[PDB]
Amino acid sequence: MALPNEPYPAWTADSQSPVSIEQIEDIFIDLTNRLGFQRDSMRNMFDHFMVLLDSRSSRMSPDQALLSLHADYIGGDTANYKKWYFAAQLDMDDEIGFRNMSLGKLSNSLEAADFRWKAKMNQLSPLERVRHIALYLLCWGEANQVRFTAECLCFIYKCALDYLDSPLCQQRQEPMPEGDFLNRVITPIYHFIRNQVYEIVDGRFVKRERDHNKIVGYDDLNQLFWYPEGIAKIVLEDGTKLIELPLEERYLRLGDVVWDDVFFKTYKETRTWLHLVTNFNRIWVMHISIFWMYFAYNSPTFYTHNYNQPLAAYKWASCALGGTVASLIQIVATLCEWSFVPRKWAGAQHLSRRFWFLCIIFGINLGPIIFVFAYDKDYSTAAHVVAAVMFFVAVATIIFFSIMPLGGLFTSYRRYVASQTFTAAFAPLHGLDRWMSYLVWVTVFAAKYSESYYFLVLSLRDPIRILSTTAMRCTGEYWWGAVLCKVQPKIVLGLVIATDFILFFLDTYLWYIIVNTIFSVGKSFYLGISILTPWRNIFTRLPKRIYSKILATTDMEIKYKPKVLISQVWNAIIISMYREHLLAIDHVQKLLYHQVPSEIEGKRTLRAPTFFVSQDDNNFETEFFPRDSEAERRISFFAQSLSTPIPEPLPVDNMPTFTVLTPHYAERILLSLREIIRRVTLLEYLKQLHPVEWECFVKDTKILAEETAAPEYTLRTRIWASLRSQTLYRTISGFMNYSRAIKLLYRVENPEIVQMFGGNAEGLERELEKMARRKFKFLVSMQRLAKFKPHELENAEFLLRAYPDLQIAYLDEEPPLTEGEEPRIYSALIDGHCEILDNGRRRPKFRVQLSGNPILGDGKSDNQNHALIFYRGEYIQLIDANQDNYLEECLKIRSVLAEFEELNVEQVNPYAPGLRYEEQTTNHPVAIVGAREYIFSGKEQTFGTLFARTLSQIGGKLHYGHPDFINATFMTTRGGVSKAQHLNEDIYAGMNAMLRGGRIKHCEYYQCGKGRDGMGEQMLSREYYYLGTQLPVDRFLTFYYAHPGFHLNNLFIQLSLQMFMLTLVNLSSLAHESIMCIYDRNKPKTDVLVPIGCYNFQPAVDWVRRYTLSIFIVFWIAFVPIVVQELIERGLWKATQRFFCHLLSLSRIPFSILYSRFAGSAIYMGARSMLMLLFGTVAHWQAPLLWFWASLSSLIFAPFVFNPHQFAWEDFFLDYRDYIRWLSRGNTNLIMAEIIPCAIYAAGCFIAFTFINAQTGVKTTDDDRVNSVLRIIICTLAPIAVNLGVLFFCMGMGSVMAGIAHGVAVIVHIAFFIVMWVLESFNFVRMLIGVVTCIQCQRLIFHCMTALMLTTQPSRELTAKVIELSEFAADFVLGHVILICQLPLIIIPKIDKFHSIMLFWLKPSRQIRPPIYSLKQTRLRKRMVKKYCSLYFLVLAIFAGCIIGPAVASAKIHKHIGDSLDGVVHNLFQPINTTNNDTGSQMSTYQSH
Ligand SMILES: CCCCCCCCCCC(CCCCCCCCCC)(CO[C@@H]1O[C@H](CO)[C@@H](O[C@H]2O[C@H](CO)[C@@H](O)[C@H](O)[C@H]2O)[C@H](O)[C@H]1O)CO[C@@H]1O[C@H](CO)[C@@H](O[C@H]2O[C@H](CO)[C@@H](O)[C@H](O)[C@H]2O)[C@H](O)[C@H]1O
Ligand SMILES: CCCCCCCCCCC(CCCCCCCCCC)(CO[C@@H]1O[C@H](CO)[C@@H](O[C@H]2O[C@H](CO)[C@@H](O)[C@H](O)[C@H]2O)[C@H](O)[C@H]1O)CO[C@@H]1O[C@H](CO)[C@@H](O[C@H]2O[C@H](CO)[C@@H](O)[C@H](O)[C@H]2O)[C@H](O)[C@H]1O
Ligand SMILES: CCCCCCCC/C=C\CCCCCCCC(=O)O[C@@H](COC(=O)CCCCCCCCCCCCCCC)COP(=O)([O-])OCC[N+](C)(C)C
Ligand SMILES: CC(C)[C@@H](C)/C=C/[C@@H](C)[C@H]1CC[C@H]2C3=CC=C4C[C@@H](O)CC[C@]4(C)[C@H]3CC[C@]12C
Ligand SMILES: CC(C)[C@@H](C)/C=C/[C@@H](C)[C@H]1CC[C@H]2C3=CC=C4C[C@@H](O)CC[C@]4(C)[C@H]3CC[C@]12C
Ligand SMILES: CC(C)[C@@H](C)/C=C/[C@@H](C)[C@H]1CC[C@H]2C3=CC=C4C[C@@H](O)CC[C@]4(C)[C@H]3CC[C@]12C
Ligand SMILES: CC(C)[C@@H](C)/C=C/[C@@H](C)[C@H]1CC[C@H]2C3=CC=C4C[C@@H](O)CC[C@]4(C)[C@H]3CC[C@]12C
Ligand SMILES: CC(C)[C@@H](C)/C=C/[C@@H](C)[C@H]1CC[C@H]2C3=CC=C4C[C@@H](O)CC[C@]4(C)[C@H]3CC[C@]12C
Ligand SMILES: CC(C)[C@@H](C)/C=C/[C@@H](C)[C@H]1CC[C@H]2C3=CC=C4C[C@@H](O)CC[C@]4(C)[C@H]3CC[C@]12C
Ligand SMILES: CC(C)[C@@H](C)/C=C/[C@@H](C)[C@H]1CC[C@H]2C3=CC=C4C[C@@H](O)CC[C@]4(C)[C@H]3CC[C@]12C
Ligand SMILES: CC(C)[C@@H](C)/C=C/[C@@H](C)[C@H]1CC[C@H]2C3=CC=C4C[C@@H](O)CC[C@]4(C)[C@H]3CC[C@]12C
Ligand SMILES: CC(C)[C@@H](C)/C=C/[C@@H](C)[C@H]1CC[C@H]2C3=CC=C4C[C@@H](O)CC[C@]4(C)[C@H]3CC[C@]12C
Ligand SMILES: CC(C)[C@@H](C)/C=C/[C@@H](C)[C@H]1CC[C@H]2C3=CC=C4C[C@@H](O)CC[C@]4(C)[C@H]3CC[C@]12C
Ligand SMILES: CC(C)[C@@H](C)/C=C/[C@@H](C)[C@H]1CC[C@H]2C3=CC=C4C[C@@H](O)CC[C@]4(C)[C@H]3CC[C@]12C
Ligand SMILES: *[C@@H]1O[C@H](CO)[C@@H](O[C@@H]2O[C@H](CO)[C@@H](O)[C@H](O)[C@H]2NC(C)=O)[C@H](O)[C@H]1NC(C)=O
Repeated sequence: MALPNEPYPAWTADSQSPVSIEQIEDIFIDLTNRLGFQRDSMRNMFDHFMVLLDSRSSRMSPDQALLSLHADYIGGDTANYKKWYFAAQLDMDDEIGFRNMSLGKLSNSLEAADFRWKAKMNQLSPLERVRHIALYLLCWGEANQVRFTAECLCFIYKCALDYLDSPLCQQRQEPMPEGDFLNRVITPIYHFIRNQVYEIVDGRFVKRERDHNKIVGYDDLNQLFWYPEGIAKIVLEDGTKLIELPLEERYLRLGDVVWDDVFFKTYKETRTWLHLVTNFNRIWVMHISIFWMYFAYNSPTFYTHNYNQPLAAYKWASCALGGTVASLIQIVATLCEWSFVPRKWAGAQHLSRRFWFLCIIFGINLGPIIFVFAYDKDYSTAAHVVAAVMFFVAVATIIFFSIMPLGGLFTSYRRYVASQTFTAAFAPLHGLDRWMSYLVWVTVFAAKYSESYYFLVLSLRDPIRILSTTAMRCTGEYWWGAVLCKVQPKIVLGLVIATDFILFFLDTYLWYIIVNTIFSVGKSFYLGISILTPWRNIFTRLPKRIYSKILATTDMEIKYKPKVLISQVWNAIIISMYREHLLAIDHVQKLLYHQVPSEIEGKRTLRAPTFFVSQDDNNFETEFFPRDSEAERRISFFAQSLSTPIPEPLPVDNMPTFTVLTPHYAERILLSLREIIRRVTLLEYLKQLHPVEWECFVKDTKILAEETAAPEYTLRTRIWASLRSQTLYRTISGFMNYSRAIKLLYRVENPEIVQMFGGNAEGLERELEKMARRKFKFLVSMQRLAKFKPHELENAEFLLRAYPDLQIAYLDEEPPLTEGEEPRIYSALIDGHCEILDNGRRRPKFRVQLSGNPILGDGKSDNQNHALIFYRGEYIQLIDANQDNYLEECLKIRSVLAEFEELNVEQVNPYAPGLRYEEQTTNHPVAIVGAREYIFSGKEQTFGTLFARTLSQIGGKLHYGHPDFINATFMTTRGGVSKAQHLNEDIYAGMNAMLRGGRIKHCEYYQCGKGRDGMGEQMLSREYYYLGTQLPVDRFLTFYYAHPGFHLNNLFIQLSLQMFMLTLVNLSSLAHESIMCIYDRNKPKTDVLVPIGCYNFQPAVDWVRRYTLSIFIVFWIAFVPIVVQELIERGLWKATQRFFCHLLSLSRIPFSILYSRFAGSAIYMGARSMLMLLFGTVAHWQAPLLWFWASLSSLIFAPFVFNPHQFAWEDFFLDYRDYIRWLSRGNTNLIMAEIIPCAIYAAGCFIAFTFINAQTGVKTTDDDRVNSVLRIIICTLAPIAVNLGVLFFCMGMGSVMAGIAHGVAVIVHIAFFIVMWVLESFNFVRMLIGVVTCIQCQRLIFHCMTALMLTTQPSRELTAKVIELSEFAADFVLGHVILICQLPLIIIPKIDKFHSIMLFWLKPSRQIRPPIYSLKQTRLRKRMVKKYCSLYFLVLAIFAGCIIGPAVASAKIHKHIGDSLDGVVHNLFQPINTTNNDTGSQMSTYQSH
């Protein structure tokens, strides 16, 4: 009688409740009779409302519970309905944008409408507030896809409310037919969404094939209701408009709207780089425009005439062109953005106004610069002062354009591109959070710009002066003379600057990591965590930290002895670990709190485990739990997390209700005996993996078996094996520790309740379970429970008997009501307490009909949305089906729900006339609280973990993921779990929540567990557009460098490696042919260069040292946050494992598949770069080039060094056998992406080739020009021509007739590698650049050919064949070189065992059973392993012979092949006996040609 039995005791048992359940029920019933809601959906939402009303009034008064629920749903500043109303109903979106900007920089009007709205809300009676929330929930509970479009539902709510309040409805006598709201209103909107993606093909539904710019999605549908212009587009069937009807007559005609003639695309996606320019224009302005000024200032030789350090007016006016560059990036950004947006919507007339202001600013920068340059008398103060002034106009332009957001440019004079309410409403940072965001980004760019000047630019001052002034003394080609080879130093310079332009971008990410690592270690030190202390200090203080931070002991109870309560909670944790078979009996006893007889007889005493004492008493080093154990992990994280700031909890009865929502489609529920016991079966594979867990399991099995002394025993092995594998049972069993934790806390903190029962221990467990049923709900969404196979159906029924309180929501098809129509779909809810019908299926508690099949998109989010109407409580924890939790973490739930900042706060009237928006303290609610996750059994994955504390403080966390909790009333009123309209990562998934004003938090003291499993389409999303062009700079820099700046960093690293190869092949080609001066160290600029006539290119060659260091640091800096994170928690040695797991990540898979899986990914590019790297080292050797050898050897030889059983003799040559069988058997967006980049690379190699044959420094005349351009044509087209020539034999004449053509292509391609080698007169260095050029030239030839035939018909299939013969030889020759490289190590005896020991010693040593072959097949194995062994040794004898052939052919004293040709073919073979050292004391005949 002292403990109420009613379902909602905090409301019903309180006498201060303004309205009873009877009145609240009559309101829900009246609304259903009036608007035709489903009766079963009304019962669901009536139950949902009462739980919200009972979880709220659990911690406040019932009057404040109803008032705060009305504010959060209808009329508060946190209500999405108030935001939509002030934007779409009152045209006040621009006023909201003005005050957002004014409030963001802090640490008839809008104000009159706000005061008028608060006074209308304040006069509502409690019954009117119930009717408002009930109407919204009833509309929300039958929306089922309009839940994804929040603002479409606000419009439907207002149409329904206006109709409801009218005499047209109050005077109506008959009720609306049941299901009328869904049939007439919701279903047509669903049919629009479905017909955008699906088509009817003779009766079924199959996806349409359309680009994403033809599909009107959820966002394009939602945004119509953001503006009064959009609502003015809603048109009825008869032709009229919806807004032409009185307010109360519009709901009744929402079924006559032709939604196809209304909805339209609001944001079209385009080419990826067009979005990067607009969305991240502030990133390009600073790097691109500061780079210009850095290099214009440090390159006086580009504007000095007849090179003279004076005449500074030219130096200042040349830097001042960085303001013209910044003003031009903004023009291009505005032009790109003008193509994403429809031309008459939401703004975009302000886009044309902005373009003209940016054209004025750009003219102001350009104009006076033209005056300075073109009106100078070759020290004119009329131009020396202009140049100085225009340098600061340039600087001020750069600062303005890289600070101020693009969308908020010139908006002070529809002024915004998108509505502010829903797109530009980010929560500002205040106080210490704000100053840390400033300090991070000031430090990142003060350190970046400081050392990018001294190391990237000042080091280049002499290379720029030298390479831009020297002219080569070459002879050149026959076709153009010496006009291309005398500008080679300038071509080398232009490539060097372009390579340093990309290093300018890699530099910023280098400093983002360095600064964030220091700030994430100084934050831990300041917060007191500061983990360098031994674990003895962490564990000794644990007993006191359990009393404070877990036990809610702020003295409601009368000061019980703390040791009693800690023991009751510490022991339950350990017993939980012991029943999980993680602790042995000798471990547990040393860890428990033990009752001991007192000094006084007939008494008991509590004493702490030595674990809490022996750590302090370090005389001994006993083991309480095993090394590297899971109990070692969980206890060490538990004690470590309780050393951090944790909010103090509420009593359990004051706790909010929450829900765990889990989507399930096809995952395994339980392991069945078939798949555990029948190359090693599952059950015996687990014993090998979890040995000590199993023996403790059987040891308990022995006790249980001998207790009864099998169906009981066969189950506990299915359960034991399921709890070690990724199953749904393991997740459900792990997250029912919330029910166990809530019961334990309720019992430990309420001794009076327990003592009240006093021996009625069975009746107490009813009381503890009644409370845990009230505060925790587990909801699993089983999408296909209606189509479960009987073994799966039996698995699900086992869940509902082990856990009666678990609820399962499922889709329930139903025959069509009339023949030749669509089946009816329902959402149904069952649980363990449901009556079990005759057919073995439980009768559903609720059964709500949908408009149609809800699964229209990418799966998970549609599943979560159908089951979302059955969630209860204030918070939802999203959970994935392959997770699990622990009791010691589930004990911290009351302090994780306190991160939403609604539990221990005062309640004020949200409609009080005194307050103004600016002084309200609840304007930005916490939307998401994220938590750490443990992966049991990547760069950015563990980048975020170390930075998560700093990124959450400065607003940089946008994670709508699976391990985290959400504010249910905030999120479900604003679109829900996701959008279901695209393989988006969850790293940036809740930014709709952040765009709409919610904050996203991160707690470091909670950690669940989860099992493991190009730019992307993320860059084309509108959320990047809204975030990029509207965030303030400090918060834009955190947004860019967290997710998208990481993906661009990877791209820039690759581009920087391909531009170094093009630069190196030209810088080594220039150093090979030049006599370079002795590089005197510590010498002035105009000092004497020792060999008179030399080239001073040693400074330019040393640039390779500096670039190599830069890209070496850039590689190894991505590991610093990885090592520091593990070094600071594990402490000494586990950093090494994560360092090597990260580094290594970067039967026997055959070469036929392993090579083909990485051929177009790393092998092809890395084999072309290795040829270019090979030329670089032989042409001019430098030590730093070794790192590019190691980094390219690994890139190619990684997949073939970790393949198990790759390196043994016998299996090696059998893999070659199937490799050969694989070879024979089997019978403007493209141009601007990889066609021009492919031509530039061929041109850059062509320049390097022709210069190395330019005879630099040979005393020649006009007829000593070589025709090295012809050598390219002869060695590029001729192998292609003969590839086509044989295909005309096949048509003139299917493996024998094809392998002859396949064999011919290999022969000719190798033959012309030999033809080039002799055209260069047997010069190995000149051949390498010759062959590289031809490979790149054929790639360009096919690349333009492929796009030409893939935008005649008989050749449209022929061209794809000649492209393939040359392609085939590329695979044949490249494949063997990988194989031939395996030769020196297979001949090492005992290499397979030697290699495979570390293949399993460093990793867990998984064992595959050694195969046993027939003694008849073995005789065939011996033959065939020695059959193709004699072929691999012969292809190696042909590949080798092609190398020692021309190499030995140097014994050709006779002058050179073809001494008597004349004309376009004279000197087709490079001359010899020519010494290109024309430097020295000789000063006559300066003219080498
Ligand atoms: C060596 C390294 C280089 C140093 C960089 C030097 C550049 C200096 C930038 C100065 C700066 C960025 C600071 C962030 C540092 C990040 C550095 C990263 C470097 C980038 C590579 C600080 O901005 C000022 O800082 C003040 C202090 O916090 C604060 O003033 C407040 O507190 C005072 C005290 O209580 C108090 O007196 C005062 O009343 C308060 O108002 C305000 O934020 C602001 O006045 C400017 O930021 C911009 O300021 C704009 C108007 O404010 C702001 O509004 C603009 O955009 C909106 C949309 O259209 C819209 O509002 C408008 O269109 C437009 O007006 C922008 O949103 C914002 O982005
Ligand atoms: C103000 C900003 C300035 C910043 C500096 C800008 C430098 C950026 C240059 C990058 C660039 C321009 C080259 C020059 C073009 C002409 C310009 C005129 C030149 C002067 C006259 C060439 O660089 C790219 O780099 C790739 C990596 O090396 C490489 O791809 C090669 O390596 C791979 C792994 O090794 C491997 O797949 C394979 O070996 C190759 O594919 C190619 O070389 C090339 O695609 C183009 O970048 C690319 O553009 C793509 C679509 O726009 C974009 O793809 C996205 O959209 C696609 C649509 O459907 C979609 O299909 C993609 O899924 C999607 O991801 C790429 O993300 C982006 O990379
Ligand atoms: C000692 C002297 C050595 C020189 C030997 C030279 C003799 C060679 C003689 C003949 C071989 C020439 C055949 C290829 C000709 C056509 C080129 C071609 O098809 O490119 C293709 C790949 O193919 C390559 O990239 C070739 C790479 C070089 C490997 C060949 C030599 C390997 C030796 C060096 C090994 C490392 C050396 C380091 C030290 C060992 C490009 O295909 P794709 O464009 O990526 O297709 C993508 C699909 N898409 C278009 C739709 C996107
Ligand atoms: C970053 C952009 C906006 C502009 C400011 C960059 C300017 C750089 C390239 C140039 C312009 C003014 C230069 C100037 C400032 C101070 C002097 C001292 C003088 O004895 C030698 C040159 C030296 C050391 C240079 C350093 C680099 C500067 C700062
Ligand atoms: C990738 C970018 C940075 C490349 C294309 C730019 C290179 C420019 C900045 C550099 C490379 C070589 C330089 C070049 C070398 C010498 C000459 C001749 C002189 O009478 C005027 C300056 C002039 C014409 C300059 C102009 C600027 C040049 C062209
Ligand atoms: C990134 C750096 C390396 C590049 C962009 C530097 C570019 C500037 C320094 C160079 C490139 C083109 C040059 C430009 C082209 C032609 C003229 C006219 C001549 O009578 C004097 C030099 C003068 C006036 C120079 C001025 C300086 C310029 C603008
Ligand atoms: C938004 C950015 C683009 C705005 C604020 C511009 C910042 C520039 C002007 C400022 C920020 C940091 C400054 C930087 C830091 C330290 C020195 C070292 C000195 O030997 C050369 C100039 C140099 C390298 C200056 C150049 C000017 C810089 C680069
Ligand atoms: C990379 C290639 C495509 C570039 C360098 C080719 C340029 C050639 C085709 C063009 C550019 C300017 C022309 C030109 C300038 C100087 C040369 C060398 C001289 O003795 C005869 C005239 C001659 C031959 C002519 C004809 C062809 C030239 C050299
Ligand atoms: C990114 C790389 C691939 C591209 C940009 C390389 C560009 C450099 C090599 C090329 C592009 C424009 C060229 C440039 C334009 C015209 C003149 C002709 C002559 O008077 C000197 C060489 C000079 C000055 C050359 C030097 C080399 C340049 C600068
Ligand atoms: C005026 C110059 C100095 C400033 C604006 C810099 C311009 C370059 C660095 C930037 C601005 C515009 C960019 C450009 C616009 C659109 C795409 C198409 C895509 O398929 C390849 C990359 C590409 C072609 C990129 C390449 C890099 C560009 C050309
Ligand atoms: C001020 C800007 C415009 C100047 C300095 C820089 C231009 C660079 C960034 C742009 C222009 C030309 C581009 C270039 C042309 C061809 C090569 C090799 C190809 O296989 C991949 C793309 C790649 C690697 C890209 C890299 C980025 C480049 C080099
Ligand atoms: C990576 C590739 C794309 C870069 C390096 C090549 C750029 C070529 C197209 C550019 C850079 C150097 C230029 C070259 C340098 C000097 C002049 C002399 C003039 O009388 C004719 C044009 C001519 C001969 C031009 C022709 C075009 C060239 C060769
Ligand atoms: C792998 C096979 C196909 C190798 C052996 C092919 C070799 C032939 C195709 C190539 C290799 C080098 C070539 C050889 C080098 C230089 C000369 C001198 C010239 O005045 C006539 C052609 C001649 C004599 C050619 C003939 C064809 C040869 C011999
Ligand atoms: C196994 C095969 C692929 C090996 C042996 C091929 C070797 C050929 C291609 C190599 C080795 C010896 C070379 C040979 C020896 C000397 C002469 C000089 C001149 O008179 C023409 C080229 C010529 C004839 C070259 C051509 C290329 C040859 C013939
Ligand atoms: C190219 O020829 C010049 C001139 O014969 C050589 O220059 C000599 O280099 C040595 C090396 O220190 C100096 O001691 C001599 O004083 C230089 N001679 C003159 C006249 O300056 C140069 O070494 C040669 N380069 C080669 C052979 O690679």
